[PDB]
Parts: sequence; structure tokens; C-alpha cells
Amino acid sequence: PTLFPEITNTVRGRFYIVAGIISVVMAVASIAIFWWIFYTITPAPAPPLQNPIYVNYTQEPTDYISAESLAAMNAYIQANPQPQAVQVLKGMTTAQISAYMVAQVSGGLKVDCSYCHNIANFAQQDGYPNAAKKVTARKMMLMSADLNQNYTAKLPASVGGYQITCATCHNGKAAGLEPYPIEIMNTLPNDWRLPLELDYPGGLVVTGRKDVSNHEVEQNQFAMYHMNVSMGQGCTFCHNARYFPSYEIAQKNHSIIMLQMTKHIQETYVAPGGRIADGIMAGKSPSCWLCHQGANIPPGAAKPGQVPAVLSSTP
Amino acid sequence: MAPFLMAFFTIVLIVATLYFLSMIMS
Amino acid sequence: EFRTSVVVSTLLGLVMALLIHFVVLSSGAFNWLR
Amino acid sequence: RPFEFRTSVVVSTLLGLVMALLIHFVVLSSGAFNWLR
Amino acid sequence: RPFEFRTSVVVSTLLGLVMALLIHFVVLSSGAFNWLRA
Amino acid sequence: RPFEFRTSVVVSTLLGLVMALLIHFVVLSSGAFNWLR
Amino acid sequence: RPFEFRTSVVVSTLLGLVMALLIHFVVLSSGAFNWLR
Amino acid sequence: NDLVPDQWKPLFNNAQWLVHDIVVKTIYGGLIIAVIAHVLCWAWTPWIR
Amino acid sequence: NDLVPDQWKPLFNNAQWLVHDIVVKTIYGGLIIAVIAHVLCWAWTPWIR
Amino acid sequence: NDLVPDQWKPLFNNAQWLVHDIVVKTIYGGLIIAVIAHVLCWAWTPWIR
Ligand code: BCL
Ligand code: BCL
Ligand code: BCL
Ligand code: BCL
Ligand code: BCL
Ligand code: BCL
Ligand code: BCL
Ligand code: BCL
Ligand code: BCL
Ligand code: HEM
Repeated sequence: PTLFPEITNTVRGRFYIVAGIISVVMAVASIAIFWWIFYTITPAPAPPLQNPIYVNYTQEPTDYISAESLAAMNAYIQANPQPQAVQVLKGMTTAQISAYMVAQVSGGLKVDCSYCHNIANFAQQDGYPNAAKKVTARKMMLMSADLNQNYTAKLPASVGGYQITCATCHNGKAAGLEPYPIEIMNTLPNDWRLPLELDYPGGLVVTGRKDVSNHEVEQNQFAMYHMNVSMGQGCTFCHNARYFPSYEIAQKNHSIIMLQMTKHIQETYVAPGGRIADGIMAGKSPSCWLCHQGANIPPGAAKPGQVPAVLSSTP
Repeated sequence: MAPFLMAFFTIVLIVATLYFLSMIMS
Repeated sequence: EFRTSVVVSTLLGLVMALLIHFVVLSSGAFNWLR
Repeated sequence: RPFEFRTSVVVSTLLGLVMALLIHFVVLSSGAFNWLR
Repeated sequence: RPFEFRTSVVVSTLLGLVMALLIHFVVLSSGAFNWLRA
Repeated sequence: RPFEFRTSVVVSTLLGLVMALLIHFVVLSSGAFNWLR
Repeated sequence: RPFEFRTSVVVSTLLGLVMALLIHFVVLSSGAFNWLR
Repeated sequence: NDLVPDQWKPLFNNAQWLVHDIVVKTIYGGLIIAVIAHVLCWAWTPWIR
Repeated sequence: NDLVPDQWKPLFNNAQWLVHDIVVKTIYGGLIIAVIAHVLCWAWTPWIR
Repeated sequence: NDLVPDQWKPLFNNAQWLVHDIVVKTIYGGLIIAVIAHVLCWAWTPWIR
């Protein structure tokens, strides 16, 4: 007894039931098997990184140390309880200065102790072929202190209390730094650089000016896309797209302070009256990507209270 | 105890499907 | 219909094979091709 | 017959060419063989 | 017959030309032969 | 006959002209001959 | 005949004019003759 | 449908029998090869552990 | 379909048999060449390890 | 199709036989030249090493 003779009596209509059941089973099986295979052979997505000083930067593998400088380190420290012939690092003992050198100076550059100053007598100044490196390091420390105490202190406590250290700009390389690498020059012309000769409180304003045209807007767009790439948050990170001139997102004033800081770095250290003479950094202009490296907070930034108080924003 | 219940419902579904197919396919 | 079943089976097999090889290669859990 | 010889030949040749091109390009990009520098 | 001579000739000639151009371009861009100023 | 004389002449002439232009441009752009400054 | 006189004349005239204009433009852009400053 | 068995005649044709047999043999061979390859991969490197 | 074998008569045409034979021979030759190339490449540098 | 051989009559026309011969000769010459060029380039600079 049936109510559908055309479906439960004839072979042609009787085949459709099995066909549909097989189709459903095949679809379910294929979906389940693909997703099981995908979720079984994939690594753990997000491994957190913890480091008591750096923000997403590491120096624990220290194979770059020759292991004999560490041997002389303890002998020096035992010989002299207090530092001798120190001109910048003040208020610290030899043990604290050695810890700073091991973790910060060598951790941030990935170089041996003999790179800058002699292991035999750590207090020597110009008796070895590496005195110039130590002088450049002292100038770097003074520059870092200036940058910390003049610009980072203006940012609100909401952003945090991160400081600037060697690893912020070096990121594990002694030399040959690459501001404006090829991977970040994707959509832009290959020879574009930040316009560091303008006054940024009004440098890149184009809205309704009527004394500019599409070329100035193009330059503004190049700068804005560079600012996007140096982070990973898109064009709305500092803006409201309904009205660009508005100051309401609270990361646009931070960008103003950052721009003024970059201009100061360009005009005081990169090339004061000539990049070749009287200028550290070998004539390399600064960039947002140099420190930020595609993140809101630079990976080389140090957590609050980590750097020495002499170099801190609040000495 | 979730996998045991999953097996139970799957077995019940298979048995019901086979029984109704045999009823129709005869 | 025989033709529709053959076509569906062939495309499904090809797509699954390509997707699974790509996923396995991107996983980097087998030491295959460096 | 459900399918023609012409369609079968066309599909087979297109699939073979595409597969060969894909495999050469992937092996070249893997950088696992030291081929062409 | 499954295919005409004209279609076979056209497909073969086009495939040969495209493959020759592609191989020449790839070898030139590889920079592994020191040809035409390295 | 599978092809006409007109079609063969047209295809050959277009291919030759395009290839000559491409080869001259590649040779000029490579800058390996010291021709035209 | 495969081709007529009209088509040959048109094609030859167009090809000659295009080639002459292209050659003058390339020579002017090269900046190797001191022509037009 | 002379070659087709009496049971499957209403659904099939003469050539569809042959094509179906070819497809069945191809599926069986592919399944055997896949089983062998999977066993070899498991012996080389387990994925469940 | 005089030349076509008896069992394949309801599937093939007389002119298509020759093209199919050519395709089969080409596939066999390509398969042999591919086997030789794979053996040489494995002898050069293994890819599974 | 007087010139076409007995086996190839169902596929070829008398006019296409000559064009096919021309194409075959051209392909053979091209393969010979390609072999010579490949040997010369290998003698110049190996691409596998
Ligand atoms: C996990 C605990 C969950 C919950 C999970 C579920 C789920 C899951 C389901 C129900 C369903 C129902 N739930 Mg409950 N339920 C909960 C709490 C409650 C409460 C309550 C006040 O707390 C109430 C009043 C109910 C009441 C109900 C009923 C309305 C219903 C079960 C009886 C029925 O409909 O039989 C009448 C139904 C039948 C006679 C169907 C019999 C079908 C047979 C077995 C055949 C199957 C298909 C067969 C293989 C096809 C063959 C032929 C093909 C051609 C191949 N649930 C809690 C919150 N409940 C079930 C349901 O049927 O909902 C509609 C259901 O799926
Ligand atoms: C230099 C060494 C390079 C390299 C550079 C190249 C280049 C460059 C080319 C090839 C080409 C080929 N290479 Mg090699 N190749 C390398 C390594 C390999 C390896 C290997 C496993 O290592 C393999 C298997 C191959 C295999 C092959 C073939 C696919 C092909 C040559 C055969 C062919 O089709 O002849 C058949 C070819 C023909 C029938 C062409 C006939 C053309 C006729 C003669 C006309 C010529 C032009 C003439 C001016 C016309 C004048 C008259 C007017 C028209 C009126 N190469 C290395 C990496 N190879 C060639 C090719 O054809 O690619 C598609 C090619 O261009
Ligand atoms: C300088 C050395 C350069 C180089 C520069 C060039 C340049 C430049 C050209 C070639 C061309 C060719 N090159 Mg070379 N070539 C180099 C290395 C190579 C190598 C190699 C393995 O190293 C190879 C295999 C080739 C191979 C080839 C051929 C494909 C071709 C020449 C033969 C031909 O097609 O004749 C057949 C050619 C003809 C029948 C031309 C007939 C033209 C008629 C007579 C009209 C002429 C114009 C005249 C003004 C008309 C006037 C009247 C008006 C019509 C009214 N070259 C190096 C890198 N070679 C030429 C070519 O045609 O490429 C497609 C070309 O333009
Ligand atoms: C770079 C160094 C030199 C230089 C080097 C050379 C050299 C070298 C040559 C020229 C030649 C020419 N130069 Mg120059 N030349 C320079 C600077 C210039 C300047 C300039 C503004 O400075 C100009 C205007 C020219 C102009 C010219 C042309 C008179 C001439 C190319 C003609 C042409 O197009 O033929 C191509 C034209 C055609 C194919 C079309 C002909 C059409 C006929 C004439 C009219 C009737 C058409 C008919 C009705 C169509 C019927 C069919 C239709 C489909 C209906 N020279 C500098 C100073 N010049 C060439 C020459 O001498 O040519 C004789 C030449 O070889
Ligand atoms: C300055 C030296 C430059 C250079 C600059 C130029 C320039 C510039 C031109 C050429 C042109 C040509 N060059 Mg040169 N050329 C150089 C090196 C070379 C080399 C070489 C291997 O080094 C070669 C092979 C050539 C070869 C050639 C030819 C393809 C051509 C000249 C002959 C021709 O086409 O006559 C056939 C030409 C004709 C039949 C044209 C007849 C046109 C008639 C006379 C009408 C002219 C227009 C006139 C205004 C009409 C007025 C009246 C109204 C109709 C009422 N040149 C160097 C690097 N050469 C010219 C050319 O025509 O290219 C297509 C050209 O314009
Ligand atoms: C894209 C594929 C090609 C093609 C390629 C081939 C090849 C190649 C062969 C045939 C053969 C046949 N083909 Mg054909 N064939 C095509 C199109 C067609 C069409 C059509 C479009 O109408 C038809 C009707 C046919 C029909 C047929 C028969 C005439 C004949 C015997 C089939 C058989 O018994 O299979 C039943 C048998 C099977 C299904 C075997 C299945 C084997 C499985 C796949 C396992 C193989 C594992 C392998 C050995 C593993 C190697 C591992 C490595 C060593 C690591 N082909 C297309 C154009 N055909 C065969 C022949 O000529 O016999 C004389 C033959 O060798
Ligand atoms: C990760 C560890 C292993 C690995 C693990 C595995 C495992 C495990 C398996 C494979 C399988 C396969 N692997 Mg793998 N694989 C590796 C690396 C590779 C590499 C490489 C370059 O490194 C390659 C090329 C391959 C290639 C392959 C294939 C031989 C095969 C999947 C074929 C397919 O798509 O079937 C699906 C294809 C189809 C459904 C289409 C069939 C089409 C037919 C054959 C042609 C004729 C069509 C006809 C004309 C259509 C007519 C009708 C139309 C409607 C007109 N592997 C690594 C080294 N690989 C599988 C296998 O063995 O399969 C047998 C498998 O299970
Ligand atoms: C070097 C070692 C590399 C690798 C590199 C490659 C490369 C590179 C290729 C393959 C290709 C293939 N690889 Mg392998 N492969 C690796 C590991 C694997 C593994 C594995 C589990 O480890 C598997 C299962 C495979 C399997 C396969 C097959 C799917 C396929 C070869 C057979 C085929 O289908 O021929 C079917 C194809 C044919 C029969 C084509 C025949 C063509 C004829 C010969 C004409 C060619 C053109 C010629 C110039 C024409 C001239 C005349 C003119 C037309 C007139 N490889 C490793 C990782 N493999 C090849 C392929 O074709 O993939 C689709 C290929 O290109
Ligand atoms: C990279 C190291 C080497 C090198 C390595 C190789 C190797 C290795 C090879 C070549 C080959 C060739 N090289 Mg190379 N080559 C080099 C540098 C060059 C330079 C240069 C500017 O320097 C040039 C111009 C060339 C040019 C050429 C061609 C002569 C030839 C490929 C022909 C082709 O396209 O076939 C593609 C076209 C086809 C396959 C089909 C063509 C069919 C016919 C000819 C079409 C004509 C028109 C037609 C009749 C129109 C009418 C009919 C239509 C149907 C309507 N080589 C350098 C120095 N070269 C290949 C060779 O020798 O081939 C014989 C080859 O294998
Ligand atoms: C994203 C690509 C992006 C766009 C687009 C954009 C636009 C934009 C405009 C048009 C202006 C000037 C408009 C005006 O009249 O003032 C402007 C100015 C600033 N922006 Fe911007 N901006 C984009 C991206 C970003 C991002 C991601 C930031 C924050 C890092 C940012 C910040 C700023 C700042 C600061 C200014 C002030 C410029 C100045 O006063 O000279 N922008 N932007």
C-alpha cells in the first residue's frame, strides 16, 4: 500500500530516492573529511611571546657572545665595584651597567663585546681600532635620551609607557639598516621619500585649499598610504572617512607628535648642515616603518621602568 | 559522553533509513 | 542521469585533490619540498 | 554515447597542459632544487 | 572525424609561439646565463 | 585547401613585423651594445 | 588574386607613416644628437 | 539495450554499460593506489600521534 | 565501423579509432619519459627526505 | 584522395597530405636545430649543477 505509485512502483522513479540519499551522504562526507584534515594537520595559530623588557622582541639566544668576554666580565666587575671613566651612564654600579650592556646594547644589535670596546680593559677609550664605534654608541645614547625626554613624554598614559632603545631602530642588526625596503614600496613610486621639510601641523592639508591641485593630493595620498603600511589598521586608524580634517580619533595628535619627532631626527642627527660631515647615521633618513615595523607599538620598544633612569623619559 | 550519544543517534538514523527503504523497495 | 553524476564526481574529486595538496603543502608539517 | 570524443580530448589536453605548467612553476618557486641559479 | 586539420594547425602553432616566447622571457629574467649584459 | 594564400600572407607579415619591432626594442633597452648613446 | 591594389596601398601607406613617426620620436627622445636643444 | 542485463535495462543503454564499467575499474584502481599511498605516508610520518 | 572491434562498435566511429590509437601511443610514450625523468631527478636530489 | 594512403583515406584529403608532409618536415628540422642549440648551451653553461 502506497500513496505515490509513480515513485514507489516504477524503477525510474525508484532510482531517484537512492540518488538523492547518495548525493546528501557524499556532500556531508566530503565536507567533514576536508575540514577534519585541515584542522588536524595545522599548527597552533597564536603562540604568545613574553619578555620582561621588550615588546614582541627577543634576545635569549646569545650565541653571538664569544663566551670569553663573559669570562672577563666577572673579573672586571669584581675588580671595580663602581664604574670608571663613564660620561653618560650615571647613578648605576658596574653590575647594573653590565646587565644593561648585555641585555640592551648587545641584545639590540646582536654583536660581541669586542665590537665596540676592548675586553681586556673595559675603560679604555682610544687605544684600539674600535674607538669610533664606542663614540658613535655614546652619541646614539644621547640621541635616545633626547628623543625619550622631548617627544615620548608628550603622549598620554593611555598609549602606555614604552621607551625607545637600541633595538627599536636596529632590530638585531649592527649596520646596514633599511628604511624604505622594497616590500613596503609596493603601490608607491620606488624613489618616494617622506617630505621632512614641511611643518606638519599644516604640512599635508589639501581640503578646500584652492591654491593646490591633484598633484598635492597625490603627494598627500602617498604619505598617507605609507602611514597605513607602517601599521596594520587601515585608513580609519587615525581618521573618520566622512570628514578627513576632523580631529576626533585621538591617534591623529599622536601622529602629529611622531611627525615632529621624525623631522627633529632628520634635521639634527641624520644631516645637520650636511649628511656627510657632522652627522651620525651615515645619511639615512628616518621612517615610520623603521621603528613601527607594521604594528601600533614598535617591537623594539621597551616596557616602562626598564631603561636606565638617565635615559628614561622621567629621570 | 558526547561521542557515545553521537554514535547512538547515528545508529538510530541508519536503522530507520534502512527500515523505511526496505519497506518502500519491496 | 549518468552524465551529471560523472561530471559532478570528476569535478569534486579534482577540486578536493588540489585543495588538499595545497593545504598539506602550506601546513609545513611533513618536510616536503624543503 | 554520453560524451563525445572531441570534448574528452579537449578537456584532457587542457587539464594536462594546465597541470604541467602549474607543477613546473610551483617547483621553480619552491627553491628546492637549484635550477636556474 | 573528431577534429579538422585547420584547428589542429592553429592550436599547435599558437602553443609553440607562446611557449617559445615564455621560455625566452623566463631565461632572460632569471639572470643565470650572462646574456645581453648579464 | 585548409588555408588561403591571403591568410598565410597576412599572418606571416604581422608576425614578422611584430617580432622585428620587439627584438629591436629589447636590444636597444638592454644597453649592452653602445648604440644611440 | 589574393590581394587587391587598394588594400596594399592603404596598408603600405599606414605602415610607412607609423614607422617614420615612431623613428623620429625615438630619435628625439634618445637625446644623442643635439637636435631641438 | 541487448547487452545490458534484464534488471538494469530500463535505466541504461548499450554504450553506458561500457562507460560505467570503465569508470568502475578506474575508481577501484584509484582507491587501491590511494590506500597504498596513505599507508606509506603514515609509516613515514604519523599525523595523529 | 568496419575496422572497429566488435565490442567497441556501439561506442566508436571508423575514423575515431585511428585518432584514439594515436592518443594512446602518445600517452604511453609520455608516461615512459616521465618515469625516466622522475627517476633521474630523485637520483639527483631527493624531495621527500 | 588518390595520393592519400589506404589507411589514412578516412581522415585526410588529397590537398591536406602535402601540407601535412610540409609540417612534418618543418617539425623534424626544428627538433634537430633545438637539439643542437641545447647541446651548445649546455657546453656553454650548465643549468642544473
Ligand atoms: C538536547 C535537549 C534539548 C532538546 C533537543 C531536541 C532536539 C535536538 C529535537 C527535539 C525534538 C522535540 N523536542 Mg526536545 N529538547 C529539549 C527540551 C524539550 C522540551 C522542554 C520543555 O524542555 C520539550 C517540550 C521538548 C519537546 C520536543 C518535541 C516537540 C520533539 C520530540 C517529539 C516529536 O516531535 O515527535 C514527533 C517526531 C517524530 C515521530 C519523528 C520520527 C522520525 C523517524 C525516527 C524517522 C527519521 C527519518 C527517517 C530515517 C527517514 C526515512 C526515509 C528516507 C526516504 C530515507 N523538548 C532540550 C532543550 N528536542 C525533536 C524533534 O523531532 O523535533 C521536531 C528534535 O529533533
Ligand atoms: C638554454 C638552456 C635552457 C632552455 C632554453 C630554451 C629556449 C630559449 C627554448 C627552449 C625550447 C624547448 N626546450 Mg629548453 N631550455 C633548458 C632546458 C630544457 C629541459 C631540461 C629538462 O633541462 C627540457 C626538457 C627542455 C625542453 C625544451 C622543448 C620543450 C623545446 C625544444 C623542442 C621543441 O619544441 O622543438 C620544436 C621547435 C620547433 C618546431 C620550432 C621551429 C621554428 C622554425 C624553424 C622557425 C624559426 C624562426 C625562423 C626565423 C622562421 C623564418 C622564416 C619565416 C617564418 C618566413 N629544455 C634550459 C633551462 N629551451 C624552445 C622551444 O621551442 O620552446 C617552445 C625554446 O625556444
Ligand atoms: C645584433 C645581434 C643581436 C640580434 C639582433 C637582431 C635584430 C635587431 C633583428 C634580428 C632578427 C632575427 N634574429 Mg638576431 N640578434 C641576436 C641574436 C640572435 C640569435 C642567437 C641565438 O644569438 C638568433 C637565433 C637570432 C635569430 C634571428 C632571426 C629570428 C632573425 C633574422 C633572420 C630572419 O628572420 O630573416 C628573415 C627576415 C626577412 C625576410 C626580412 C625581410 C625584410 C624586407 C626585405 C623589408 C625590409 C625593410 C625595407 C625598408 C622595406 C622597404 C620598401 C617598403 C616596403 C616600400 N638572433 C643578437 C642578440 N636579430 C631580425 C628579425 O627579423 O627578427 C624577427 C631583426 O629585426
Ligand atoms: C634626427 C636627425 C634629423 C632627421 C633625420 C631624418 C632622416 C635620416 C630621414 C628623415 C626623413 C624625413 N624627415 Mg626627419 N630629421 C630631423 C627632423 C625633421 C623634422 C623636424 C620638425 O625637425 C621634420 C618635420 C622632419 C621630416 C621628415 C620627412 C620629410 C621625412 C619622412 C617622411 C615620411 O613620413 O615618409 C613616410 C610617409 C609615407 C609612407 C606617406 C606618403 C604619402 C604621400 C607622400 C602623399 C599621398 C598619399 C596618398 C593620397 C594615399 C592614398 C591611399 C589612401 C589610403 C587613400 N624631419 C632631424 C633634423 N629625417 C626621411 C626621408 O628622407 O624621407 C624621404 C629620412 O630617411
Ligand atoms: C639620424 C640617423 C638615425 C636614423 C634616423 C632615421 C629617421 C628619423 C628616419 C629613418 C628612416 C629610415 N631608416 Mg634610418 N636612422 C638611423 C639608422 C638606420 C639603420 C642602421 C642599421 O643604422 C638602418 C638600417 C636604417 C634604415 C631606415 C629605413 C627603414 C628608412 C629610410 C629608407 C626608407 O624607408 O625609404 C623609403 C621611404 C619612402 C618611400 C618615403 C617617401 C615619402 C615621400 C617623399 C613623401 C614624404 C612626405 C612629404 C612631406 C610629402 C610632401 C608633399 C605633399 C604630399 C603634398 N636607419 C640612425 C640611428 N632613419 C626614415 C623612414 O622613412 O622610416 C620609415 C625616417 O623617417
Ligand atoms: C583522457 C584519456 C584518453 C584515453 C586514454 C586511454 C588509454 C591510456 C587507454 C585507453 C584504452 C581504452 N579506451 Mg580510451 N581514452 C580516451 C577516450 C575514450 C573514449 C571516448 C571519449 O569515447 C572511449 C569510449 C574509450 C575507450 C577505451 C577502450 C577502447 C580501451 C579499453 C578500456 C578499458 O578496458 O578500460 C578498463 C580498464 C581500466 C579502467 C583500467 C583502470 C586502471 C586504474 C586507473 C589503475 C591504474 C594504476 C597505474 C598502473 C598505477 C601506476 C603507479 C606508478 C607506477 C607509480 N576511451 C581519452 C581521450 N584509453 C586502453 C587501450 O587502448 O586498451 C587496448 C588504454 O590503454
Ligand atoms: C604529502 C605527501 C605526498 C602526497 C600525498 C598523496 C596522497 C596520500 C595521495 C596523493 C594522490 C595523488 N597525488 Mg600527491 N602527494 C605528494 C606530492 C605530489 C606531487 C608533487 C609535484 O609533489 C604530485 C604531482 C602529486 C600527484 C598526485 C596524483 C597522482 C594523485 C591525485 C590525483 C587526482 O587529482 O585525482 C583526482 C582526479 C580526478 C577525479 C580526475 C580524473 C580524470 C581522469 C583520470 C582523466 C580523464 C577524464 C575524462 C576524459 C573526463 C570525461 C568526462 C567529462 C565530463 C568530459 N602528488 C607528496 C610528496 N598524494 C592521491 C592518489 O593516490 O590518488 C590516486 C592520494 O590519495
Ligand atoms: C622533479 C621531481 C618533482 C616533480 C616534478 C614534476 C614536473 C616538473 C612535472 C611532473 C609531472 C608529473 N608528476 Mg612529478 N614531481 C615530483 C613528485 C611526484 C609525485 C610524488 C608523490 O612524489 C607524484 C605522484 C608525481 C606525479 C606526476 C604526474 C602527475 C606527472 C607525470 C605523469 C603524467 O601525468 O604524464 C601525463 C602527461 C603526458 C603524457 C604529456 C606528454 C606530452 C608529450 C611528450 C609532448 C610534450 C611536448 C613536446 C615538446 C611536443 C613536441 C612535438 C610538437 C607538438 C610537434 N610527481 C617531485 C616533487 N612532476 C609532469 C606533468 O606533466 O604533470 C602534469 C611535470 O611536468
Ligand atoms: C638563452 C640562450 C640562447 C637561446 C637559446 C635557444 C634555444 C635553446 C633554442 C632557441 C630557439 C630559437 N631562438 Mg633563442 N636563444 C638566445 C637568443 C635568441 C635571440 C636573441 C635576440 O638574442 C633570438 C632572436 C632568438 C630566436 C630563436 C628562434 C630562432 C628559435 C625559436 C623559434 C620560435 O619562436 O619557435 C616558436 C614557433 C613555433 C614552435 C612554430 C612556428 C611555426 C611556423 C614557423 C610559423 C611561421 C608562420 C606561418 C607559416 C604562417 C602561415 C600559416 C598560418 C597557420 C596561417 N634566440 C640565447 C643566446 N634559442 C629554439 C630553436 O632552435 O628552435 C628551432 C631553441 O630550442
Ligand atoms: C589612508 C590611506 C588615509 C587617507 C586617505 C588619509 C587622508 C588624509 C587627508 C585628506 C588629510 C588632510 C586633510 C586636511 O584637510 O587636513 C590627512 C591628514 C592627516 N592624516 Fe591621514 N589619511 C590616511 C591615513 C592616515 C593614518 C593611518 C594616519 C595615522 C597614522 C593619518 C594621520 C594623519 C595626520 C596626522 C594628518 C595631519 C596632516 C597635517 O596636518 O599636515 N592618516 N589624512
